[PDB]
Amino acid sequence: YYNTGTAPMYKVTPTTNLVLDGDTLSTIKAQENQIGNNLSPGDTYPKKG
Amino acid sequence: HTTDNSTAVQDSNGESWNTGLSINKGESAYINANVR
Repeated sequence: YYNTGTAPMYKVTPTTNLVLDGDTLSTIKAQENQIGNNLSPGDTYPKKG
Repeated sequence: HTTDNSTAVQDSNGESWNTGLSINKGESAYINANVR
């Protein structure tokens, strides 16, 4: 996850599509395992490195 | 008085191929719909 705004986001829970050719195989909302607690502007989760 | 003796040695080897296909009539497929 990456942030390019002016404010941080807490408890980041994105929803993503998975497309093979033109078929959306599945859409998943992030669970507790994939939720980022902090995402400051200009930062990345998981952090660089 | 007649006597005959015989010894027999047999070597038999073989191989086989099998193919199977099982289906369920209650849940034969799953459907996925793309919507907006």
